[PDB]
Amino acid sequence: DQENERNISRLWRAFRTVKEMVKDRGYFITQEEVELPLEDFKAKYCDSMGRPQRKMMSFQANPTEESISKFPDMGSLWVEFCDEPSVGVKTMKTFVIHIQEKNFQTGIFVYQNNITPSAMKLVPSIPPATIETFNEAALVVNITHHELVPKHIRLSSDEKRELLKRYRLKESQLPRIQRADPVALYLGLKRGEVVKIIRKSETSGRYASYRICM
Amino acid sequence: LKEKAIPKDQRATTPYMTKYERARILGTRALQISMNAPVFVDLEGETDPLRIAMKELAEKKIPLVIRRYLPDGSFEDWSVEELIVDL
Repeated sequence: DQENERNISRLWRAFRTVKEMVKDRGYFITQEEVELPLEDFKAKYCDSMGRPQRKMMSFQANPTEESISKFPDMGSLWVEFCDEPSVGVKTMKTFVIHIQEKNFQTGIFVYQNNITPSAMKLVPSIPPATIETFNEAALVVNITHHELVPKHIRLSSDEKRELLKRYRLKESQLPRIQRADPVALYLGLKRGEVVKIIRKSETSGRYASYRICM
Repeated sequence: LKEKAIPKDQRATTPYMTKYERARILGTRALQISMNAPVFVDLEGETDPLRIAMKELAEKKIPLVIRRYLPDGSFEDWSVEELIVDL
């Protein structure tokens, strides 16, 4: 048993949150894909004896039929987990070119301990495609599930335009959300993107606020 | 600009008069009445400019209009005559 059993549990918990997040972004992920049991996880990604093989875990996801009517340009996403605790430029470049070749819109790199600054240079190097760096440890718990975390909804160019029109607003006037805000990161919010937040109220039943990204 | 004035059709502020609009109409009218302005209501023996103004408001014979400013600077004009006075 020892602590490899806990490390696997932790990884599996984090993998669920990646799948949850990817589905929540507007991608095609089944509930079954999320609700994958721990024994079924070890079955799929554990080598010669039972050690986690993160190289395999890496997966592509495509936008749901609904996501393309609201966001037509939103393309396919690539998610990559690394078996090395430290992610070097020699293993990072391999991923960067994969996004360039398969004409991917977005690419999420799930790293264990660190991504070297030499490797980090490569993140904005291949636009229009955007790259996300996520620490495995942060993903163990899906923060969006918390009691205090309300539902944040990404608004389309048209949806946002309408918001500003209907309240006679300048973007500056809208309440803000930092580009590094945990929920902003989860939804893969870019600058300017507006999020509609729906919270329950003790005054009205339900209240909707909006937060513009920074 | 005069894109500032919101038209009569498609107007959206309360069709009711605010506590402030009432206080300012009564004050304004009482001030005007007090400094010998023509009174549009028959004072049935009335003498306090506020009491005269209140009678004016009660008969909707106040010839003022409230210019309601929106945060962008636009506005809806509402007549004292047309505003509902629940209060």
